[PDB]
Amino acid sequence: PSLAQQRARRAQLPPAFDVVHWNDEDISRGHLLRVLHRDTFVVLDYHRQARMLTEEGNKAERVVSVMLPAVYTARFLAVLEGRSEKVEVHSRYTNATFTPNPAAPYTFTLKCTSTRPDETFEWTVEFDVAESLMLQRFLTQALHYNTGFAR
Amino acid sequence: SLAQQRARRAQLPPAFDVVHWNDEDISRGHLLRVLHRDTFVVLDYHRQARMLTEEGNKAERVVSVMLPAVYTARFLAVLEGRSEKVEVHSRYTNATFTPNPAAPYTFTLKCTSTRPDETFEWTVEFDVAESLMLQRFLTQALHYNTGFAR
Amino acid sequence: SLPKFEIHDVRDDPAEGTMTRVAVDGKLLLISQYPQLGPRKVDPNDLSPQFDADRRISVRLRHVDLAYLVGVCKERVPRHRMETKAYTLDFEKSAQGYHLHGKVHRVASQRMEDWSVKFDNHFAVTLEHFLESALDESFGFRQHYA
Amino acid sequence: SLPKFEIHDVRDDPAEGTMTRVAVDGKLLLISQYPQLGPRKVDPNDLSPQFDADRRISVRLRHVDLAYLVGVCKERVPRHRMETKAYTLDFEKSAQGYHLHGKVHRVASQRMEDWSVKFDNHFAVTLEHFLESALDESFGFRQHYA
Repeated sequence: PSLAQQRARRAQLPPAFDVVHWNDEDISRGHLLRVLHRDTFVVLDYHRQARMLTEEGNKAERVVSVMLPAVYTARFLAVLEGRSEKVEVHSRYTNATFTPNPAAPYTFTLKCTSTRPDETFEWTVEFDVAESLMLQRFLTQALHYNTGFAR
Repeated sequence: SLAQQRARRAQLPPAFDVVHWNDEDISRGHLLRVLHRDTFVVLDYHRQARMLTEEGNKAERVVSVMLPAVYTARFLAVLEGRSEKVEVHSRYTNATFTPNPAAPYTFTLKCTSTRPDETFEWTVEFDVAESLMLQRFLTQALHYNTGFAR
Repeated sequence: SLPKFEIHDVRDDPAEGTMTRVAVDGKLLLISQYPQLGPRKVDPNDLSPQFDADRRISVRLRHVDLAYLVGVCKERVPRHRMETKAYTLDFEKSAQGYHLHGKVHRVASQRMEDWSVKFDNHFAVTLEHFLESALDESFGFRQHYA
Repeated sequence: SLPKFEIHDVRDDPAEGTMTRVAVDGKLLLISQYPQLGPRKVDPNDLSPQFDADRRISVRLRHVDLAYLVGVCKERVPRHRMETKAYTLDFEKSAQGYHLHGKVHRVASQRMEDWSVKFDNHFAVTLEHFLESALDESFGFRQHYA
């Protein structure tokens, strides 16, 4: 019965995917961003690792969170697909951007300057080809449904 | 009139039709409804009977090739750029889906369908749109069949 | 309600406001555009409509026509031209976006007129996806699995 | 029951017969493989397995992996190196199709043997079509909208 609940709870949870950015050999390097789709918002859950790998606990913990509008969707897709070279998200508690990484083709960077009144907090995730295409597919999937093609 | 046009519509095999109506030589014209019906991948062929205009029914069936869920990847192969051709041998019809060296991304479907022993022929071409069309249609056919619809 | 996306443009000069829609019913890709009717609304509770529904440009595209369009978004062709009694339109890829121009007619009027719409930058992304999506669902599969 | 596609490499010599299932539970693949158990046992009525799930390889893979496995298809990445303590695999594109090779072990046993598997021609068609799919459905979305 350990699996006899993955179709019950699945069909409730927000649709999402995560970018495995753990890093035991030193923390700060360790983190795990979760992108999701709630209502009509791009949810960005940034977590800073805490507990090492082989042990116990809760591993990561929420920190700064972004709630991007459905409009910003096809915007990011603009970048990922190779159109815009940048995208700016101006959330209240989190001003940021998303651009391409020059060190590697079809790989990108999501840098941020989350205002918290004072002082400002910096954080950033790097999407590798995989992680990068991943986000694209996700966002494609959103739009598709968001536009009502599932009826 | 638009409302009942849904629960009814739903009860139709998925399809799309390649239409090649010739307004000059009624003969030269044919229609091919490619479709899905439980694993099976049916291809029905038609020749323009009534005229493009004429207040009568314009489509008239003829023979019907019925590709087994296997080929779905096999056609998709010529469609994509791997397979250089693909053949099929029904109990009567005999065919080969090969590309056309005329225009890129276009394909042809050659046939000869013998019936108890009736030598009949038909060559239905697929242009860019139609080639793209089939291609999608089929992918969906494989996507859904292998599962994912659950 | 049908799958669709809109590009509302209201300007301080009503003689330029264009409500451009792009919806798809089954295998029917249907493009349209309603002209701005009156200055911009000002009272939040004035639900009166802002676009002239009797000046609408409604054009329809055949199941293949959709396909051709997608064929153009994906470069399997340089452009797609459609000549029809109701209109004459070309879809072509611009360097920075897409372009659907030609000559069509507004409702309840014989006078036809040159037309055109462009779905640039983010707009192309929406447009690209939407078409690719329609054609993908334009066979009646999902629904057939109910 | 879960989505999957298989390959039945059967031969008179079970010693070299094999079957190679490829399935996706949610966000993770399971490149599996059973060595032909029993001879070329003939009879459709035989509901018995003709493959040794006791000598089965079963590599559950990460979610990001599906990506890579896919991105390789899109020729975005030449090849893909997945290393682990329980296995070492590399997914590169063969001239005839795709090719997964490396080192893996079966159930309850410690023998990191030399492994290779070829996904070619119409088969390279299906893997591609599958992965492109699996990762599209991985996010949930559909599972959700019901």
